[PDB]
Amino acid sequence: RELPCAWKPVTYEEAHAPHYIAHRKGWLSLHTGNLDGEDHAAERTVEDVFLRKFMWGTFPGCLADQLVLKRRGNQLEICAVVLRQLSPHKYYFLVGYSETLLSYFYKCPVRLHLQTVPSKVVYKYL
Amino acid sequence: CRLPPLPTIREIIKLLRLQAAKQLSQNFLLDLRLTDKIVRKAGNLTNAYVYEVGPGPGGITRSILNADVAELLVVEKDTRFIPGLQMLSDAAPGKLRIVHGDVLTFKVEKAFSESLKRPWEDDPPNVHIIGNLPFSVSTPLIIKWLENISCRDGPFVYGRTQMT
Amino acid sequence: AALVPGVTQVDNKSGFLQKRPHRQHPGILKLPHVRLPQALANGAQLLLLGSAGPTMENQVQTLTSYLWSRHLPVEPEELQRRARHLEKKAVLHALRKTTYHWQELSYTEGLSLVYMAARLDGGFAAVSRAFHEIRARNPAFQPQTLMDFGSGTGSVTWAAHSIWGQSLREYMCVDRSAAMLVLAEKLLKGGSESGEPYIPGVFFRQFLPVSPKVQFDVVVSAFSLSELPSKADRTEVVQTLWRKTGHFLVLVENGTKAGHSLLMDARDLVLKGKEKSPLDPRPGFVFAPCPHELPCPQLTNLACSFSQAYHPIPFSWNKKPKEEKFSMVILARGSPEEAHRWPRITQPVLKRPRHVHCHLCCPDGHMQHAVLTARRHGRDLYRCARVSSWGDLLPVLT
RNA sequence: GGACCUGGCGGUGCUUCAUAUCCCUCUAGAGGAGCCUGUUCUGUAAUCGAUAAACCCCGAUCAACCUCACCACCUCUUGCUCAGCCUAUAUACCGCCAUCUUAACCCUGAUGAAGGCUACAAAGUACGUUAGGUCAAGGUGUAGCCCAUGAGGUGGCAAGAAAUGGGCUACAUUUUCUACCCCAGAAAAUUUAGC
Ligand SMILES: C[S@@+](CC[C@H](N)C(=O)[O-])C[C@H]1O[C@@H](n2cnc3c(N)ncnc32)[C@H](O)[C@@H]1O
Ligand code: SF4
Ligand SMILES: [Mg+2]
Ligand SMILES: [Mg+2]
Ligand SMILES: [Mg+2]
Ligand SMILES: [Mg+2]
Repeated sequence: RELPCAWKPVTYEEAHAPHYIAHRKGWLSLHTGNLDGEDHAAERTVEDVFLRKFMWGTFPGCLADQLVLKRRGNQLEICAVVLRQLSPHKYYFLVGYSETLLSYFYKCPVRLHLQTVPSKVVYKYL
Repeated sequence: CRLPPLPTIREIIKLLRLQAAKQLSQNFLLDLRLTDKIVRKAGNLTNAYVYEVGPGPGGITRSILNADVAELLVVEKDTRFIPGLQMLSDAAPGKLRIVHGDVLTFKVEKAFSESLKRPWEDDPPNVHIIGNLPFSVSTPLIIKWLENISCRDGPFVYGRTQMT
Repeated sequence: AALVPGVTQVDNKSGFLQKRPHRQHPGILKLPHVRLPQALANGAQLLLLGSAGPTMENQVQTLTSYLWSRHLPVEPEELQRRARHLEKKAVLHALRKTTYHWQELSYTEGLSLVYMAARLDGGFAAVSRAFHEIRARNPAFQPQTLMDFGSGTGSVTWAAHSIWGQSLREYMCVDRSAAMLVLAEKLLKGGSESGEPYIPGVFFRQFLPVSPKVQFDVVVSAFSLSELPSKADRTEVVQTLWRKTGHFLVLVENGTKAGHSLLMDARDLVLKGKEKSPLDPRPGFVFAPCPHELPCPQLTNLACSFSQAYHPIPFSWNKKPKEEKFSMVILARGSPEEAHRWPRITQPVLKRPRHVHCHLCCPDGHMQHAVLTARRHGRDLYRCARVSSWGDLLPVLT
């Protein structure tokens, strides 16, 4: 009205700041590359970048949170948390498509472990 | 005429090197409207020889100068105001003659020209006196000038000079 | 478009091209790095001997950034429109956000010391450049009376002294802050409460005289109108200053969108005469930097500013030379001297191999981005543009 | 006109102390010489301007006949290839940095303006913003010139003086060299921290 008269939900990962990565949060990606003595950290990092952009472009508006990228031997598990807004048939079609495409792109047995949630799991409001 | 600004009370206090507002021992009329009124009541001063006494800060001086006076003779006793009156004189070239002296002793019969000296029976001789002095000095002055009128000497050698 | 390739040629009056090199062409208004008078710097450092530690550096940096990024106070109507839009799309909170909280700065003693230490040299540099404009283009001007609204530390007074001290006899300095007035007096007295003034004739007032009868040769307002709380206050102040202006009215603000908008409002106010029968009937024109009285071509999205480089007062934090970015407008009484007015370079000139980029505010009221080259524009005009710089004038005709 | 209430002086001083930040006091080092940079003045037709682009490879370096930039003259051009140019713009966006802005209930006064504490207790309890920088470890566009902002050639250009701001070297007798790693022999003014 007059000058004297005048005078956002966050999930757990969004709420907590980067200085909590080993105190309260964890690591979204888990691989042996960064351990002392291991190699190919850069290649694993670039792989993670492509996986994240690909998955966010292949499941638009479905992903509730960040992906979890696990790696055991040459396996590659994408644990994603998606919403129940898209039809399950489309979910199965996309799961098959993305698994096959990523296995042929990384020449390794990729796998996907979707977890549907009714809606965004809000932790606090910032 | 671009006359300099009228001193404020703070500037006056600094000028007297007094550093306070209680020990003035003097009152100033720093309102140019009242001084304009006084000079208006002094009569028509256009091309008149005015002998002004007790200028001080100079409200009367500026008011008289605004009127088309021919020459204005000023007599100041406090030398501390002479700088302000000198800047005022520089603003008005040739219309202000400052004299440091005491009005009870200053001799006016020699100040102005002799061509001004009009008979007693004719009209007042185009020479006017205006004054806002301390009240401790204006009454000796008026008594002295009344004696001068009775003797027709002093400021009244010019004729029947009017006083305000 | 004041540069048509192959048609426009350099303006040769007083036998220019023959009798003097290109680096000294008359539109060269560049001022070498400004260094404050030694008395002023000594006084500032003496006054700050009391407390100039690590806290003072932080305070100066904070105040400088706060003043630089301060916006104009938002007028009622803009708030009303924003409120309607938000309502169409709680509203009060959304207005607390996305609206600038403009607050009055109460200059007490401590904040006056901080402001002096943060802005004395910058203001001096900006005002000196603005005054050099008049001095360089009209060297026969000898002002005798100067008034400066919002005289904070006396930087305007010191710059006017440094330029026109052999003629100026009266420096009226208006400032509502008693602390600022006291600090200006101390600075003028060599940083000591008792002393003899360095500049004679300085009058200090706490209120702005409002009367058309008294009229000054130069009226100045530097970084002052941005302190006023409303557009109505700015309007009345500018009207008073113009009424009391005798020859030149010099308005200087920060080189931001806010400062440029303020100065363009003032320019329009002065150029569009509203008073029915003013005591002074002379018309007003824009002496600098605009070569025209038409609306600013650049007020739509951008701003317009000029830079003056200077040496800061020595401190624990001032080591390297600085740049002062400021917006200016000088309004002169009467009419333009001639019809051969020249474009103004309002942006840094970029020198590149065999061509020069210059952005010009032309006399027709439009901006021109000109890439001057010898083959297209003529060797003499190319040399003139090559030696020219930001804030200069380009001598071109037809 | 009478009575009463809240005010407003972000006011002014004076008294005592808590009086921590901030001050001083105090402690230990930092001016000369030789080079390199910042600003001014003077001077040239002109730049003592730069090397993902020279040379020197002990280190580093000046101007090099590298090359680009500048000044004075010239030449091409339908050409390199539907050619060619860090030319501009983040004052085009995006990235990155930085600037600033962001209650209720219950009592008392006659249910007036209004007020509510006593402990051996007397109504009190509950994101936007910016003519911002960055085109060097990053991108998507937009415009310029295209007989010249493209490509060449012939000469020049290689500055001078201070006062001050800053940087690098060596600077010793409580030193230096050898043997040892500590009982040997030979040589000769501001400023930076304080804790
Ligand atoms: C902060 S200074 C700006 C710099 C100053 N003009 C200079 O040249 O150094 C502006 C001053 O204007 C004063 N001011 C603001 N509004 C005023 C007003 N309405 N009348 C008189 N002075 C005013 C304030 O006291 C403020 O200190
Ligand atoms: S852009 Fe031109 S017209 Fe606008 S303020 Fe600047 S000089 Fe004046
Ligand atoms: Mg090239
Ligand atoms: Mg370039
Ligand atoms: Mg920018
Ligand atoms: Mg050279």
